[PDB]
Amino acid sequence: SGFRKMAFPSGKVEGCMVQVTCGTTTLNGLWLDDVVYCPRHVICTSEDMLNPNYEDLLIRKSNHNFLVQAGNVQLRVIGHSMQNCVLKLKVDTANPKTPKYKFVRIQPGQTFSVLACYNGSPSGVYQCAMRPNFTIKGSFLNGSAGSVGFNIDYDCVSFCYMHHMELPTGVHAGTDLEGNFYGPFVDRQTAQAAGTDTTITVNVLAWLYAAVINGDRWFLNRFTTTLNDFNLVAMKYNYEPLTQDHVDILGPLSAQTGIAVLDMCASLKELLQNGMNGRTILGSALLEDEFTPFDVVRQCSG
Amino acid sequence: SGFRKMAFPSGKVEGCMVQVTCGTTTLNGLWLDDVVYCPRHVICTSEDMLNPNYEDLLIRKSNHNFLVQAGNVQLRVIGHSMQNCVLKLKVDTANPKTPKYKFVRIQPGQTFSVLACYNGSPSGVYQCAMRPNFTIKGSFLNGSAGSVGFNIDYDCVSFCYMHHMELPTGVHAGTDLEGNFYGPFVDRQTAQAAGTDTTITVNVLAWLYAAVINNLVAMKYNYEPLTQDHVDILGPLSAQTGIAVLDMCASLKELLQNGRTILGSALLEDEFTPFDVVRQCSG
Amino acid sequence: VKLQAVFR
Amino acid sequence: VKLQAVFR
Repeated sequence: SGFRKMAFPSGKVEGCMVQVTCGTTTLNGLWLDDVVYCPRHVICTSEDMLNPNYEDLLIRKSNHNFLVQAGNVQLRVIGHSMQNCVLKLKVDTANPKTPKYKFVRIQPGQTFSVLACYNGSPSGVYQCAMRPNFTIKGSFLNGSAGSVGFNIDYDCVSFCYMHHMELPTGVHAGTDLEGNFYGPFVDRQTAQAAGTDTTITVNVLAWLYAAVINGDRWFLNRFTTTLNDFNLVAMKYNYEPLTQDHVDILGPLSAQTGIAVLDMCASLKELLQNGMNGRTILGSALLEDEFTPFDVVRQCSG
Repeated sequence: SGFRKMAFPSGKVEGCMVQVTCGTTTLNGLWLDDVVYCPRHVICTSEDMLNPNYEDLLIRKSNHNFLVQAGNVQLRVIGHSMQNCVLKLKVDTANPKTPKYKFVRIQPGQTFSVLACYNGSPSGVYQCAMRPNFTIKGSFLNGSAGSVGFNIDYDCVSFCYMHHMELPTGVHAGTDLEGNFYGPFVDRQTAQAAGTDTTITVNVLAWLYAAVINNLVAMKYNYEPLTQDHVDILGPLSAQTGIAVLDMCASLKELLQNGRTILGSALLEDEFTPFDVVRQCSG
Repeated sequence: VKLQAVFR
Repeated sequence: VKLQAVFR
């Protein structure tokens, strides 16, 4: 019993975190096989990040310019390439703790676990959702960049995130591990602002089902309704429209509880109108949207 | 910038989780040097849960009735003993992935990271407070006992919790790694229930601060008593804001009247210790 | 009040 | 916007 914001164990990722130094610029890098992956603005000085050209900042640079410490050991850079906003340092030494891994591009709505690092040494782990506005409410300081986001299947680490920058609202922007930013952002200190953030509807609906499974039922009613009509009412609290795919993936949780998805939407509606009346759900006083159906099935069943 | 609930990197503890089986009863174990630590009710059976005599049940058993799977490697058990509610299984191989470590019994209020395991496999990590009534608000299913709570200070892994059982309420009790329980709980399926829960005063303060960076009417509102050693600990955090400890203690009252979000929450959050703020915020 | 080993 | 490398 219980429901808690729960990260993947971080061991496998911990064994791949190195620091990358270039000039007096330092951040974290991802050591998989004989390649380290890191954010490219490591090649930047403080003096040349208002408006940089990376394709030459790299031609201006040499293997020997790249320092990679893997705890005690230094790693010899025998090659470098750039692919979008990430650097790929080839190194003389395959990571002997390399786990099974894929690289994946996740959707707005999907969760991952973030191993936060400083100077290549891992600091802490926490669960994050990719917001609809393609940012994440993370907890990062100076030297957090190259910290990665991941999901583990059994023993397969899928890397979906690498960390670059902090928007001026306290939320975070990064790339996949092919270096393509999530959302319309770019790695330079020009004026950027996130598109206004929607709520992850399906996620809150999975989070209600999670609360039923742990006892809290008070927010339920005999009211059912029409997807289109619940949508018309969601579009009025900044909820993303809920698709017919979104209903399908709640299918399992709707089964285990006997509460039909449409019925839970009417439960969501009546919450948004009247609020929680100084009540709690799963220990929270507001509707939590950073929990995927999978997140919840993973905790609540076996 | 940003403030989130955050567990320690679980890597150094994952290296220590084995599986422990006695007859058909199975749960998680903590392999450190040449010793596996595990809840002692692994020596029980389904028929045998209501009123068990662990000292007779233990006497009936030999080394060879304790099966320890540490990955593939079956560890051969070469010795057994019971300290309060935990077994100790001496084994042939010392754990080569053993980190620096020591056992500690944490106080209510304090937080640790929980590595939820099943069949000796780390499944997930989250952040827990030891509540006043000596429970935790966990996520734990069948097979989860032997799961450990820990903190990492240096790369000394300080183990402070091993899990055993859930209560009717939806919350959890367990022991320090000397097998001594938190609160007045025992390892059997008699009707137990938790004390009524207070709220950790220093932790709701510590959190109030953390917002900015991004006395004792407490008996009335079920907030535990605040102390001198608490306002000496909170010190660093009142200095950083300029808002003195007592200064911040002020804001506390017009809050418990009519206190929409603060750091996302519309309730005072008490599951964050001031050290947990210092680490994340200016640390 | 459940002991959270697996019993078979 | 802040790039979260250390530039010191």
